[PDB]
Amino acid sequence: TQRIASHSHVKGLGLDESGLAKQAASGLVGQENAREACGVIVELIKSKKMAGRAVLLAGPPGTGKTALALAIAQELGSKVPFCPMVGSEVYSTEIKKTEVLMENFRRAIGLRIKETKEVYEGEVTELTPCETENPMGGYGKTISHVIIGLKTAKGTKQLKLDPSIFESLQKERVEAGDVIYIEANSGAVKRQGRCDTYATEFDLEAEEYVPLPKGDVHKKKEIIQDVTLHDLDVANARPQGGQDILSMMGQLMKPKKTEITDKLRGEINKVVNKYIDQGIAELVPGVLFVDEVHMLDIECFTYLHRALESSIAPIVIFASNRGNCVIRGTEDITSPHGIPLDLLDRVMIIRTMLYTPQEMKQIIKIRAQTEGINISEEALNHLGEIGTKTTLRYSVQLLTPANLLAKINGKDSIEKEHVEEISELFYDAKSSAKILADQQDKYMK
Amino acid sequence: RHRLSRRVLLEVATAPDPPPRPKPVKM
Amino acid sequence: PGPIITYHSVTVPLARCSRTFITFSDDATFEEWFPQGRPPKVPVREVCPVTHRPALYRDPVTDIPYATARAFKIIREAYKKYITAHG
Amino acid sequence: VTRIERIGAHSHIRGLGLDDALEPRQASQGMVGQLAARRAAGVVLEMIREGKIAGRAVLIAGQPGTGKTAIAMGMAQALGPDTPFTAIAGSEIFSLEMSKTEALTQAFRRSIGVRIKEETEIIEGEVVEIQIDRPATGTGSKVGKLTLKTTEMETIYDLGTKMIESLTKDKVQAGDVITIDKATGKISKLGRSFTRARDYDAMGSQTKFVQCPDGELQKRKEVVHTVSLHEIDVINSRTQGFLALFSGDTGEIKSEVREQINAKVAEWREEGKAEIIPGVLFIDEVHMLDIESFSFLNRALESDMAPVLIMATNRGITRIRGTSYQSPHGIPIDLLDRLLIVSTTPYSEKDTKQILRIRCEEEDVEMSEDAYTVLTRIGLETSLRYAIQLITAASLVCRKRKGTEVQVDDIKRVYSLFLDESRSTQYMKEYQDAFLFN
Amino acid sequence: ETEIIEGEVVEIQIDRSKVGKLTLKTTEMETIYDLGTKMIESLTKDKVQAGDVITIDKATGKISKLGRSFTRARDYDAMGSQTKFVQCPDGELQKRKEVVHTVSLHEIDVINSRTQGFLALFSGDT
Ligand SMILES: Nc1ncnc2c1ncn2[C@@H]1O[C@H](COP(=O)(O)OP(=O)(O)O)[C@@H](O)[C@H]1O
Ligand SMILES: Nc1ncnc2c1ncn2[C@@H]1O[C@H](COP(=O)(O)OP(=O)(O)O)[C@@H](O)[C@H]1O
Ligand SMILES: [Mg+2]
Repeated sequence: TQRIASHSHVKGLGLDESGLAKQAASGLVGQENAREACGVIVELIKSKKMAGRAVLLAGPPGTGKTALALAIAQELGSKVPFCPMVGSEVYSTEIKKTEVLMENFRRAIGLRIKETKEVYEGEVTELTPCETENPMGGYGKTISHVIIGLKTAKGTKQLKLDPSIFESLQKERVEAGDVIYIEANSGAVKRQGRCDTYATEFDLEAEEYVPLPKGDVHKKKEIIQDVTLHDLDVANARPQGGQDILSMMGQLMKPKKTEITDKLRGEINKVVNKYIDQGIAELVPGVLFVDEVHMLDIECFTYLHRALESSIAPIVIFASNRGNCVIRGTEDITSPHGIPLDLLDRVMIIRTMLYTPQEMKQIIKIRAQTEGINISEEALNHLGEIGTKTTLRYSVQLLTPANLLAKINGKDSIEKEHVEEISELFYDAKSSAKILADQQDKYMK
Repeated sequence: RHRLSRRVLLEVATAPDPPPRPKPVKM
Repeated sequence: PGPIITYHSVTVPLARCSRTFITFSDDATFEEWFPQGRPPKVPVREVCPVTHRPALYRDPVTDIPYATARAFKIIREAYKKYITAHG
Repeated sequence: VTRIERIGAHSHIRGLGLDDALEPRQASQGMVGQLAARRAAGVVLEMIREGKIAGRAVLIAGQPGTGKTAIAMGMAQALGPDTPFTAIAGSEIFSLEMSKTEALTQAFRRSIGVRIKEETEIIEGEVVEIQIDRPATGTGSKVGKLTLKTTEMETIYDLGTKMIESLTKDKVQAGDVITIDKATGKISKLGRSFTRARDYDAMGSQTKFVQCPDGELQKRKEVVHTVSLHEIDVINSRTQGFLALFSGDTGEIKSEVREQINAKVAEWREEGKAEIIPGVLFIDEVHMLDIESFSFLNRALESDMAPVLIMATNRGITRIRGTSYQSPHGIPIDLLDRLLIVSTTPYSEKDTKQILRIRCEEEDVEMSEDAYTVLTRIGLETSLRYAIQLITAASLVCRKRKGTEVQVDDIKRVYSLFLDESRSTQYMKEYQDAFLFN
Repeated sequence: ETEIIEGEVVEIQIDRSKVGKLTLKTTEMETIYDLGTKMIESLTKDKVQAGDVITIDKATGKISKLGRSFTRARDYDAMGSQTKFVQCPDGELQKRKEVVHTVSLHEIDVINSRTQGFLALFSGDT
């Protein structure tokens, strides 16, 4: 968080309340049409009524595609799931590519569970059965309640409980002076140790003595837990916590991703629907961002048709900087973005354009502000001129070396000389390619 | 800090048995 | 017959409510399951007689709590003097 | 609140929309047009419902966006949940855990259901009073008594030790409506007829009650157990197979196990114990199968346990995967001889407009007639899916400007914002050098 | 930073696995402790006896054996692979342990990947 990454300045899409894109806002400069389209996509995600919709961000490299996706993620917030992914990740040594894609799809669909946990805390002061003056059957003693006195920091309360709790109390070996908690939703007694006020400095027990509970005896709170469908799938496919031989084998054996079946996923879907109907949970459909989609092969592209045609799928955002490239897994088949036309027919294409020198200068200034770097006007103009040739990434990557060089020279700002020296020290792609071409005999291969 | 030395080992081996531990007294 | 614990759940008017009862055949079982133990007593925070700091240790030979190595040495010297005097 | 299932591509398709004579209506149950293909799908559906001919293969072939998957989903919705319907993509059979033939076999056997129907004695009533007497100390024989009540009956039951243990584990109290199966002794609580005593604490908020069951106490009810052939194979392959039913990780099941299961299921069918419910396997984009998978399909369709196989492909004369041979639909001619091909014709203007209207009705989007005309023109010029996406895009744009009906201006706005394949390719040609490769 | 008790075991008395007493000593100190059920079980599991130099973590109660003290009667002719003789600790019975180490994110991932994931930090079967 404290370290500054490549998209650390993107705080969202700089959109007016009417959806029109401001020239410079929220860390984004230019790309007004793409930003407006991404705002429409954000509204689509927030509507939560569409499944399987796909958006392809198409444009030359270094045009804000990843920045736009991260701005969308910022607009949605942390509540909405956002699963970034590169196309190379489908190639796994454990599971098939379609399984990786399906798992990321289920990772993008989140579920928020709200529950109220009501507990009774306290140190047991009293443990008294409530006998009945008329014993049932004539002989012996019959009890109708068990009075348990619970003491906390700021109160003391007595609880008339069901007689059946006497067995739980004996099983937990609960005596006076012990700290216990009873859960209303289950009616069970759990002994969380003995009070620390009865411990002496000469005792050696570690987990036996506990502090007297703070707050009120009756504690109730609303628990909000955010989970994804993939979390439930994984927890059910390779369960952890059993005491049978299969759980022991799972613990012993090396963990391995498996091809989760449609049966388990259908069961998870049924459970999620049941929770939603009960009011416990609320579905939070999020976004799956697949950067470098062109790295997917023909099998992944073919599977994506069925994946997007599903009624449970999230909204998928693709990104590709390729031109009329050859689809991977095929022999000499060319498609406009490296993506077969069948999948391009299922996506909405958002075009990102190149940046004018003024927009490049603005982006450089924003990056300098983010990195805590003071740059003079002449140095900024020179660096923007450097960015007119070479690329924008080279210019934004010369900021920190130049700042270090200035600090070594003893100056608190980057001057033009520092940028010139850094440009001399570090080469861009085009200059290096020129050097390689001029000396192709001396290099290898 | 608490590695044994040959000198300490020889001294302990050669020295007689330690006196018996006194019985606890409630004082 | 024999010593038994009878678990009873009834339907009684409040139009009906459920109540549970537990019946012990003999008073010995009732006392065993419900000893009615009195609340425990807070131990006395012992203090080192030498340095008056709160006690943290307990010399087994003298049963005198202490909180310092110097206090331990003084206590053991006093015990040696007591042995020499009384015999 | 939004359920796990939302508006998808084929959410408007509720069935094939045919009449008794399998004559397709122009617009019914979401389907518009494709009259011949829908009639063929209805004939295939009748063949599936009859369930007498094993290993029939149908290929739905046509241009992209002609309704092949729409027809498959309509068939699936018309079949109903009683008949198995396994829909997979061609890419899904390439697995690091099992062979391609094993994956295809598992897909086939997930599409056949085995149903076992048996009658059991069932006790359903309201618990009035339960008494359980147990020894105070040491191992002993628990003795108990249970009283059950219906609207017309009330019986007092003497309980055995194992039923006592079952009742203790289930924590059955008075007022709980419980179900007891006499054979297995399983007890299932299905509600409370009334509340517990109010004077008790730490009990929680009492839920709603359940009315007491009527009729006799000990009834006889029909219990139906339905599993697929794949589930039987998995649970019989190894001791840990039941977990493999959820984790996958089945490996390759021995052919001996499958032969034994086939023999046993045939014996059950002959003995009237079980009935076989053949279903459908739908392989979308079957052109991704290689030559070995097709060769396996050739002979795997010749079994009497094979289901109806439905394939969809949008390929012309194309190279078969794994070979250098050009074949129609990307499928070898030997497999093409074993299957009937259903062609889908392209949609007209009125069919496109009706499909757009159905989509708008599904998405709860109100659109003007001029907007419908413009959207239909765009769909004819670009594609049907682009217009379908622009439906929702224009709905959102209209809602942003505090409107109620999607106008031509909103459609133009989303047409400018979002590009089709043609305009994107044009703009990429305009800046070809800026893009990386070619 | 962790508080520990460090000393040589003098006597272990257990009454009957219910309650017992443990006597620990240094070169400058000696005290007796009252044991509970879990402490007694942990001491019996590790087979702690007289003459053993052990440390006990106050927070968690885990007992690790550093060595055993040397007496005239412990002149073994053959020794086990883990036994080693150490000097009785000096100073005070209660001590603070400060441990500073550098680990990588990958090491923490491998540690928390499975139940005994630290073994994969040696084998590489991550
Ligand atoms: N319009 C913009 N406004 C602000 N920063 C931008 C803009 N476009 C790109 N950037 C920044 O410049 C860098 C270029 O990367 P990016 O354009 O996201 O790569 P790609 O084009 O592959 O998505 C990123 O770190 C991004 O944060
Ligand atoms: N005849 C039709 N009736 C209703 N909807 C249709 C029809 N044909 C296509 N669609 C819809 O158009 C979209 C794309 O059609 P699809 O069936 O995916 O084309 P393909 O046959 O190439 O798979 C789907 O969402 C589908 O619901
Ligand atoms: Mg299709």
